[PDB]
Amino acid sequence: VKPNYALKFTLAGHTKAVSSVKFSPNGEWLASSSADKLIKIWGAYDGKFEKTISGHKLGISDVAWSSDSNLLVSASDDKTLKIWDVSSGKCLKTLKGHSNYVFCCNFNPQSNLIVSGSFDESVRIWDVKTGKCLKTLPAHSDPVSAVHFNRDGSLIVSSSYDGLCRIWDTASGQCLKTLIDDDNPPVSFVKFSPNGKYILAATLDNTLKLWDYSKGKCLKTYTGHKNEKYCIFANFSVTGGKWIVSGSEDNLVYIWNLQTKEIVQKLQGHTDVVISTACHPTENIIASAALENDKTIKLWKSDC
Ligand SMILES: CN1CCN(c2ccc([N+](=O)[O-])cc2Nc2nccc3ccccc23)CC1
Ligand SMILES: O=C(O)c1c(O)c(NS(=O)(=O)c2cc(Br)ccc2O)cc(C2CC2)c1F
Repeated sequence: VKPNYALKFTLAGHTKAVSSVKFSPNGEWLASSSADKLIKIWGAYDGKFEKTISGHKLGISDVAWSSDSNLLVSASDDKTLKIWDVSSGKCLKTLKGHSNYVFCCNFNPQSNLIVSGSFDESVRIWDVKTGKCLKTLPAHSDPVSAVHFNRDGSLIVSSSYDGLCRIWDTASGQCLKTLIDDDNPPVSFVKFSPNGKYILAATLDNTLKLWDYSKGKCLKTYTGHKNEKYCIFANFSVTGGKWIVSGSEDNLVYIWNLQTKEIVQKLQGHTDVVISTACHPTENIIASAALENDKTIKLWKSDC
């Protein structure tokens, strides 16, 4: 019926705003990125600091894991993405091509491709092995806030301040669908649902929406949080009860019932905007991260 997330660890170390936290697919690690130009690795279960990964010349907006939990990609204000070997901390490739800040990144399930989105209004598809750009998609007419592959990597979804969500065919780069609302507020986050059927989209009018993309119909709306300024990540919680999880500009983590849309928990503790949340792949564990009045990551655990 309702979760009971309680605070287990506060992870200190970043010296500026923390922008993104991600659990490794095998559940072992949490990776964090920050405006301090650093990536940090932490134990997912004991919160123990593991290592700092350094090399970007400016701040980092996003990080993402390969499917074997061995590689990381990061997206930076220095206009590059970097591919990292987590075990060695070494930069394997620097992905060059974007003409402005890179805001978002993800591997496909095979992890032979990386997708990125940028202030430069493009979505790029990269070959992991060579580090070369395979395709540049003229995806949007304002900064791209999020990019995500579906279950098998055959589709990409992108979101933008231009107010649009777009679905792309990975192999051809052609646009398969454009989702439009009405009053087109900036779309600040998007991701495919666990079953690949739906898309979860945030707009900067304090609203999360679950869309059936093949029918182009909104199925659920989640409200009550604050989101009018920052691109705040959202998640599906798949380990216990079926929840939607998001940060909020009132410094709280919000948790909603997937089907009824009622708020079932609000997690208090952070002292700045909670810009990023992540849900552990097997354990009812949430990671949250906040902006520069806070600079910490928090790990929470629920019985359901
Ligand atoms: C995981 N997310 C984090 C937010 N990302 C993002 C998206 C659009 C814009 N944009 O359009 O400006 C900026 C950012 N980055 C940051 N936004 C706010 C505060 C930040 C603080 C430090 C580093 C990056 C920050 C996308 C991926
Ligand atoms: O009762 C359900 O199992 C169910 C459902 O599984 C999906 N699929 S999902 O991909 O959003 C999803 C979300 C989560 Br959290 C976990 C798994 C998952 O598969 C959607 C809906 C309603 C909202 C439309 C459901 F009621």
